[PDB]
Amino acid sequence: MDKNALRKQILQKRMALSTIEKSHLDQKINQKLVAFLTPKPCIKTIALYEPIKNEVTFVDFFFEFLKINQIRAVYPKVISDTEIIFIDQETNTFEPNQIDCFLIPLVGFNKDNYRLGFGKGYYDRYLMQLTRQQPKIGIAYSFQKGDFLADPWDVQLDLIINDE
Ligand SMILES: Nc1ncnc2c1ncn2[C@@H]1O[C@H](COP(=O)(O)OP(=O)(O)O)[C@@H](O)[C@H]1O
Ligand SMILES: [Mg+2]
Repeated sequence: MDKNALRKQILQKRMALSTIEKSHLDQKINQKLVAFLTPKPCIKTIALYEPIKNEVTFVDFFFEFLKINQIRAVYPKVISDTEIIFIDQETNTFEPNQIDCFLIPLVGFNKDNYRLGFGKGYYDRYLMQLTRQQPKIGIAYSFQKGDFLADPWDVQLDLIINDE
């Protein structure tokens, strides 16, 4: 129930995934991503992230999809203990509303699509700046569902794409 406690739980479970099991779960999920973006050609700049503690991985055929449809990928970079910004491969910084879609990493999400991160709350602060109704999409493994209650500052997220 408690955020901190829930983090620890899920965190331990995700670090148990088999190298083969995980690669399969990631395949199902990446396929959905491609399925999600196909009928949305107005998404030309998209925010991704660099998989860290056994987070869902973006695979090769996903990056090929973006490459072939000319969809630019931007990644997060921290500047302070509270601020995060996004940049493209050539280190060019993209403002919040220059991005059309956000694939957000997470440790947990509940039934109302709220998400749980590592605590600093970078995304809660950042996502609050969006003014173009950009989809806010959490990326996760089915078992990352958890029963915690959202705090007043938590940005809700439009959807949670997982292995199902
Ligand atoms: N928009 C905001 N303005 C000021 N502080 C914020 C804002 N959003 C989040 N925070 C702070 O960031 C921290 C995020 O905590 P929490 O939501 O539990 O983390 P996480 O999103 O990583 O699971 C909280 O201490 C909260 O007060
Ligand atoms: Mg939060």
